[PDB]
Amino acid sequence: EIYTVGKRFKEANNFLWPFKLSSPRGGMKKKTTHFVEGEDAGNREDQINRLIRRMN
Amino acid sequence: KTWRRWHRRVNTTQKRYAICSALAASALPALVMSKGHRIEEVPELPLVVEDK
Amino acid sequence: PSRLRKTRKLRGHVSHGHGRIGKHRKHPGGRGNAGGMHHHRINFDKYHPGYFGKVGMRHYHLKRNQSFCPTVNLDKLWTLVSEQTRVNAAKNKTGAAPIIDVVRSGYYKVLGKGKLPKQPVIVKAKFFSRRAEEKIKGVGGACVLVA
Amino acid sequence: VIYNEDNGIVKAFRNIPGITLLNVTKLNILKLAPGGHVGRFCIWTESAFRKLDDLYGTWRKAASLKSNYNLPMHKMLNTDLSRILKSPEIQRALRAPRKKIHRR
Amino acid sequence: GVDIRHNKDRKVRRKEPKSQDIYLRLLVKLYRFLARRTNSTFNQVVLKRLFMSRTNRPPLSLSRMIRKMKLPGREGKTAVVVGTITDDVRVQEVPKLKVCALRVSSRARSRILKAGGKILTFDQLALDSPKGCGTVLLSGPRKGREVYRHFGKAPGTPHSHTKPYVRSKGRKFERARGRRASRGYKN
Amino acid sequence: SAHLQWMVVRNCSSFLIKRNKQTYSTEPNNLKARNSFRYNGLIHRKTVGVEPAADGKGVVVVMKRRSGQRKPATSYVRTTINKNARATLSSIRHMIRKNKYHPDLRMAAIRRASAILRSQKPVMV
Amino acid sequence: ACARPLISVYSEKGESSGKNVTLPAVFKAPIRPDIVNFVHTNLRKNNRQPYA
RNA sequence: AAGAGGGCGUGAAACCGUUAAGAGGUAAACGGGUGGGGUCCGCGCAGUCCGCCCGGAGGAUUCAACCCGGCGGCGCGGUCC
RNA sequence: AACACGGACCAAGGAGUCUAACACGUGCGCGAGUCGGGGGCUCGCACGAAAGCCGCCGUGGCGCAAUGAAGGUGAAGGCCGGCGCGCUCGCCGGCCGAGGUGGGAUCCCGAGGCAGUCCGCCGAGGGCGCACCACCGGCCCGUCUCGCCCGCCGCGCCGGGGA
RNA sequence: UGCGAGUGCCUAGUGGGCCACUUUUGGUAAGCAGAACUGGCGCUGCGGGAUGAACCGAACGCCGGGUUAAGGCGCCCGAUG
RNA sequence: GCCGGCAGUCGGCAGAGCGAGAAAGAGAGUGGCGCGGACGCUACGCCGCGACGAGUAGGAGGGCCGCUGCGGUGAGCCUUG
Repeated sequence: EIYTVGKRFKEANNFLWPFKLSSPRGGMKKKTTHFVEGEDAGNREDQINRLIRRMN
Repeated sequence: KTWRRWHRRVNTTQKRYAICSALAASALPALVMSKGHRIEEVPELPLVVEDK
Repeated sequence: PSRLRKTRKLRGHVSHGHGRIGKHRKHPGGRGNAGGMHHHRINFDKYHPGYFGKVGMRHYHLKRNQSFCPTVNLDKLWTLVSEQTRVNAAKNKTGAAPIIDVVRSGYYKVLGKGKLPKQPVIVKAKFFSRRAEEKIKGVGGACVLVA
Repeated sequence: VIYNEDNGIVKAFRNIPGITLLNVTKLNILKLAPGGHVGRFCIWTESAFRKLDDLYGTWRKAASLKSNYNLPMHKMLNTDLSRILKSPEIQRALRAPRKKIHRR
Repeated sequence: GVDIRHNKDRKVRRKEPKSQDIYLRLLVKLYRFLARRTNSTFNQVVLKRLFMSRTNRPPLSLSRMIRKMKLPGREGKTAVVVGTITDDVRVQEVPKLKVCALRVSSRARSRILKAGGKILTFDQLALDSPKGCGTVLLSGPRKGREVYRHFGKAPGTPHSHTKPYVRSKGRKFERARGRRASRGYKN
Repeated sequence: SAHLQWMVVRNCSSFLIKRNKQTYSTEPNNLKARNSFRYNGLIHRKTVGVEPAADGKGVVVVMKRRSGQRKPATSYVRTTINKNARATLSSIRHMIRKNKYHPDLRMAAIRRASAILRSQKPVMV
Repeated sequence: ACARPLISVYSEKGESSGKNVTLPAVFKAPIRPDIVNFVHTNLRKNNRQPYA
């Protein structure tokens, strides 16, 4: 129901508490600026899977 | 000053209310011992004696 | 009980619960109702309307004994007499119609507020209301004045 | 000691410490409950004990010595709630208890 | 840090009655157990209403009880009140009643028993109906106090009917500039 | 009754003693001496007490009568137990369970009678 | 009136006499220690001499 | 009892004198963290007992079950008086 | 921290109290009633300059009725049948008897299910509806406008009534 | 998309503010005077900018482990020895 | 904060449970040897989860914090202090 966004998705996200992810192991590139100019804010459309393993 | 409110007046029904509860608490010997009185040898707590 | 007062919890606090910038001075706004028209006008306007100015005529030696007129309504009318009076009514095939003396108890004018149970009566009062009569006359009673 | 007629009973229970003489018609709350505590061991005579229902009466009778007084109404009658909670008509309506402890 | 407004974190509902009496707390003790054991929501309202203040549970007049118990459907039905039962002098006939309250006035008590009624207490209510089945819960006028007539919109404000705080009612103490069209203005 | 008088004694009794972060109650017939509703020797209709014998050998066990209250001279009855320290506990055990006599103080009365028997014996070598 | 027992009258040397008195309804009155506490802590202020 | 000696019931702190110990060129003093040195404490220095069972070594005027007397609890005795 | 002020040190003393007026909240008693102020009566006052009691138990204060400057007035209508013009008006007898709408904690009935009865429990749906809020109505007093009707001990610069 | 909502009483203190991204008035300009939004200091400690109102990160019950933001890694001074 | 849980210690007058995905009962009927079971519950008490914890002026609550005196109370202490 999460991965394939079905027609009962709204209460599934409501059931899960917001994730208490830990601090990124290895450090971030730059917190202040967008991902386009070498920062880490903004749309991480593909490279978020690299960062998820550092949070968790 | 001398004119502080030394005296307090209580309603007559309230003054008559506590005396009904005070007399009714003279029975129920768990109350009497909780005050500290030695009652263990008294034959009966409502001690009524003659007019002699 | 001074031990339950707010002053015991304020021991230690420098300002003693009365502000640090504006200290608790003697009389900042003025003593009493100072400035009814000036600098306290808003409080007197939006909380005590009609405080200022004269109205009406002056009656110099006004005695409350002339204007004494206590009122009683028809809803609290059978309480003036005992319970055995009204149960001995609508009975005996006579129409007993007991007399309730309003002046005897200490009321003068009789008003028409309330609903009167269906029992003809005789009421003795110094004053009456128009709506008072039509409830008693509608029930079937009669009003008798007295001085 | 609560006495009804003064005939020397005050004269007797006078030097023996701790005994305070209370007239039946002049009973005092400051001696019937010293220190704000209701417990007090009392001594009554035959005339004193029969005047208690003539001073206050029962719930279905007037005081008969005070003008307008009757005993106050009880807020609740069955004060012992150990028998109310153990009454079969209440246990019938109760649900099953949840006494299993559920830790982290 | 977490951005949470903590000003409404503590709910301001009542937990324990402020009275130090022992008969009310025994009634609270009785109805504390019934609220968290039974599935009846009637016992929760009674437990909630047993925590109120004296100005919060207003007296219920006898005639309002007669008016509210003559409704169709509620015949052979008991009335449970959390406040006190007071006599009304402007009602003549009283039917057979079944009333449960903490306190009933002596004048109202003799009137109900004379008509063949039945006055119960809340401890006998649990023995009769522990779940409160077949009960009607009533209350007195909450806004009937003289205090609430000084509340709401302030006086000296257009289309406001609040009673002002006046030491004594006279011709020259009020109804002047601020109330008269002849004297300045009116609202 | 029982619940009515507990709310009065619970805070203003002469036997109440708090004294630096505990609470105790020193009335007679109160085993474990706690200021608790269950452990109270006066407010109950049925009362179980364990107290050492007058001669220093044995335990006198005190029962409430339940037949007549307000008569404390005849309300309590004392029986002396002096046995071989195993039937001493077995006798008191049978006074509670077999008689259906207010059974929540079954084991706690055995606990008190057990500690008394080590008071009435040689203690130090 | 609730269930009221019979209270005997004792003689001057123990030995409860045959005269028995029904317990008065005052002993069955409700017990409210706060009212007794409220009455006691206000009536006791009436015998207080002023100091200034 | 002058360790109560004529402004003499006890005799605090600021301050000063003397003795014991310790330290001392970034004024002195402080918080966190340790280390060292002291005065005393645990009257410590072959290290806690509590119940059941097993073995052999010893002693009671003793265990279960019965008889009498007393006390107590319960009794829907379906419905004793 | 200040080149802003006070502060050499130590001990003791040292500052939101009391009365009255109130408003709100809370606890208790009584309750359309409440209160005993003041006074008087019991026992001389130890405690007691306390307590108890009153056709003084209500004189009186507050509240139960308000609106008008005042003379003054003062809090309910509806249904049914008949008498005159169906004239939504005047006069005679019974009934409901303190409105309605919406939201309303609770409680009642409750299809069904946990061969066949009773004790509960849940239950789609339907209700009389506590308190309280909003609205529409209704009633009282002051005032404005439009008009007619009724009554008499004194027929009027009378009194009352309607929308 | 997320959050349990509505409502009634009293009520202290405040009524000298300041700074900053951006817009902007007078003034040559000002750590000058005066406006708008937002955020801070006031009321707030902590890491960093050597030092510090307002700058960046980040807001705080007492601790252990791990990992970071902003900053940094020749020595002072933890880390490119 | 939890519609928080605990009156169920219901014991040869007994059968020891209601953490378990699914609206309701370990419910009554009628035809075909050995006497045994740890704690508890000052229900103003005990116990279980989840979230949070800064702070000036200011407000509220708890003090088994403290001083003085009064009514009770501790068969309270004290010239062996």
